[PDB]
Amino acid sequence: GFVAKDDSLRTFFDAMALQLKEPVIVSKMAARKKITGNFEFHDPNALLEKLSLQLGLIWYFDGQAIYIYDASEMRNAVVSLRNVSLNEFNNFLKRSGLYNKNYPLRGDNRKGTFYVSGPPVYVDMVVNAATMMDKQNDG
Amino acid sequence: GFVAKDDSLRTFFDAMALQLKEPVIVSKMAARKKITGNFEFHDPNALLEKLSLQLGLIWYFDGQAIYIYDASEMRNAVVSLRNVSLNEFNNFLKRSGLYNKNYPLRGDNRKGTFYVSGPPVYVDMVVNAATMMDKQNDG
Amino acid sequence: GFVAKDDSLRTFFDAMALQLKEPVIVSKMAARKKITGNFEFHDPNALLEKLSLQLGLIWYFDGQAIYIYDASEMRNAVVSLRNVSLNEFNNFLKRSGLYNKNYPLRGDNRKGTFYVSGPPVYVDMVVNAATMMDKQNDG
Amino acid sequence: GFVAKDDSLRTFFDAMALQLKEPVIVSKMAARKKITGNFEFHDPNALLEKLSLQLGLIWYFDGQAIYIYDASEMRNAVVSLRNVSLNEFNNFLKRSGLYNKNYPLRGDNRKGTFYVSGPPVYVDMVVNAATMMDKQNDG
Repeated sequence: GFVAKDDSLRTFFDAMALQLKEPVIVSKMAARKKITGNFEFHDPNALLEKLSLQLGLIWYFDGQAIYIYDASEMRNAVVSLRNVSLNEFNNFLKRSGLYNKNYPLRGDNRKGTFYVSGPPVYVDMVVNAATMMDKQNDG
Repeated sequence: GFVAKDDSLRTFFDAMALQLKEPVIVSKMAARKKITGNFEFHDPNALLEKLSLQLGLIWYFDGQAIYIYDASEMRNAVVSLRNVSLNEFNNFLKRSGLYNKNYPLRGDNRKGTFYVSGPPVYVDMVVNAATMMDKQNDG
Repeated sequence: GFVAKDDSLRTFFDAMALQLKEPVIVSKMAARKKITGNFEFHDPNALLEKLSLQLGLIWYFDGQAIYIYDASEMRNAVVSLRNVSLNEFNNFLKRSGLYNKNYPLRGDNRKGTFYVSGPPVYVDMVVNAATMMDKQNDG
Repeated sequence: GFVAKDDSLRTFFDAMALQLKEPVIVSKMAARKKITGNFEFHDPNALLEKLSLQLGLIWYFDGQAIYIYDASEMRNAVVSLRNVSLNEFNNFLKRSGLYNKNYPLRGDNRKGTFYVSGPPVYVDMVVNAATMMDKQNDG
């Protein structure tokens, strides 16, 4: 695996990227911080979720690459959904493979809106998809 | 065949291109990465699909040349199909020889749209063809 | 005939042109590539079709000169034919001596269009002729 | 006659012009090519048709001068003939002395058009005459 001794997170996630196929893109904000410890590379994704609790990093795999950001870079959005059922759009993203259970969407079956919270690429994916799906049924 | 010892992918795919008739065009992003290993050239296409799992490369043969890109260069598109049946257009591309089973199109027989995902030339081919076929029946 | 020993295709097709009456015009893209082997000049046209399988060259004789291009220079076009039967225009070109069986036209007797594929001069000849014939019956 | 030993076609046709009354005008494209062989000047016109098969030269005598061009300089045209019968205009040119049996016009008695093919002066003569004759009966 890898023993980090005050090494940058970028160095650390590059060492993790050596065990991965897809590219790993670490934000500048995360790259500036350092990490120390003996980290077994049996499951790089478990390290990513581990540092959500240890350092406060968030990430999203979009199917082609792993984006790693600081949790303070997390984006929030308010998205109305007039022509699509809130449960229907949730299933749509789950069916699409875009939805991420680590960053749940905050809907309300008594209202016509929902909230998006997550890393910048996760938020952009949900919000763009929501726009597409609502306007698609607009007629 | 060819024994790669930290050689660029461009070098590697040029060595594969020596066994091929058509030109092989490797993206700059792929050309910058390197490859190591003993690769038998009994089937260059099997090496191309192999590196979809080993390195994360995608490709498309358009009938005249082989385009090789990084999987992160993969393009996505949202294409409506109002005047052509989704199954009819799928068969059209399969009949045309444009459709590629390695990059399936994502249709839905309960909706009037479908999604395109693949390397930049595969996406452009499907999307341009979709535009042609829909507008063609627009009247 | 001619023994090519790493000679340019232009040199090679010039040696073939010595046995021909009409001029042979080789593209720059083809001229840049080289060729090796003992080539009997008993039938220059058989060498031209041979290199469609060996090197991946395409060509067209327009009645006055032989155009030689790389297969990657091949052009494609989408041509509607509203006022002329698809079989009638096929026969027209066959009757005209413009049609080339090495580069078949892709029609469909259930539709009002057809596709053109071939070297740049073959495509331009079919497409210009198609325009002429359709507009000719437009009234 | 004249024994050509790698002499320009212009030199060669100048030697033929010495046996002719009318001037002989050779294109620059033809003038640049050379010719070798023992050519009897018993019939300069037979040499002109001979080189249509040997070198690929085309020519036209317009009554006042002999124009000699390369066959690749051959022009083609599409000419409609609305107010004159296709056979009537053919006879007109045959009667006029403009028509040349070495470069037949391509008519169709089931259509209202015909095609012109020949050296630049032959094509211009037929096409200008066609314009004259059609517009002449336009009323």
